[PDB]
Amino acid sequence: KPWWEDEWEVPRETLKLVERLGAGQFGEVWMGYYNGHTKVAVKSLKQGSMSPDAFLAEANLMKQLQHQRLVRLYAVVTQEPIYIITEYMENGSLVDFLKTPSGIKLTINKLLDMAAQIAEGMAFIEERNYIHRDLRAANILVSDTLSCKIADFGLARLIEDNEYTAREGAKFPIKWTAPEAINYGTFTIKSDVWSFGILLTEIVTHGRIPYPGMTNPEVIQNLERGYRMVRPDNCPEELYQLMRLCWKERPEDRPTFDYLRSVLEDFFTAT
Ligand SMILES: COc1cc(Nc2nc(NC(C)(C)CN)n3cnnc3c2C(N)=O)cc(OC)c1
Repeated sequence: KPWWEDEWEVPRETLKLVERLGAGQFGEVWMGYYNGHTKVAVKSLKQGSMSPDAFLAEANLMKQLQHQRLVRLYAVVTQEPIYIITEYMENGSLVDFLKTPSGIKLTINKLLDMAAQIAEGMAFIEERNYIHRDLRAANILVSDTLSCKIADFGLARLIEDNEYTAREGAKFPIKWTAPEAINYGTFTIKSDVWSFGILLTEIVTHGRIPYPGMTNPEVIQNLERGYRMVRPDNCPEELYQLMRLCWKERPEDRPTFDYLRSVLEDFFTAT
């Protein structure tokens, strides 16, 4: 649909950038209000920094992935500067929330609770035939009521024939990314499951960098041997073995996201 018909298009005047949350190479991120009262998050593209089509492809993707456990597209402004307006999450990114006094005080009970909400979010993605490709504590947002949601669908893709194969020279964060995706650039929902495994280490350690004291090559070198991440400090052994399922060598042997949710919920109530 063209902008004058798109239900997600709003006139820029309805918006009001109030507090800048981030500034990067490709644009900025603001906290603002829509029509005076509704708090929202605004992402603006830095004119010329990148393709407007590429910037907008994300919103277009979010129109297809609507769920309670996924950050929700609020609207767009398709004139320059382009805006992508989305649901506001009061407690910011998970990786940061876990480092605050509030986050620090969270029990393993609540840590498992949150892990289960993320997995439930990925289960919806899983079934709708999407992959995320960028799952990590940084890309999980936290609400004022301490609930978690999937965010940043920039790399996310729709899938027909099982897998999406990335460009030839594209590079991804090595620690969080499944071998087959690093090695062959082939992504499946099972690539996401592996990241979830890394995500659980981030949760249980309160946002610590996975594979402590290890460089990427040391990490690649250990995995190829059969090793996986050393049991993180203070980590229920149950949760650790779940981590291992996510880290099985063959993608098809790794669990579904639906199974993961179920498992974590049992871990949650049993405590
Ligand atoms: C400065 O850190 C905060 C971030 C967010 N929330 C968000 N944080 C980041 N992270 C940044 C990059 C702003 C941290 N520098 N995002 C990134 N993209 N969206 C967001 C977002 C949001 N939608 O609410 C909320 C918040 O409460 C006062 C504080």
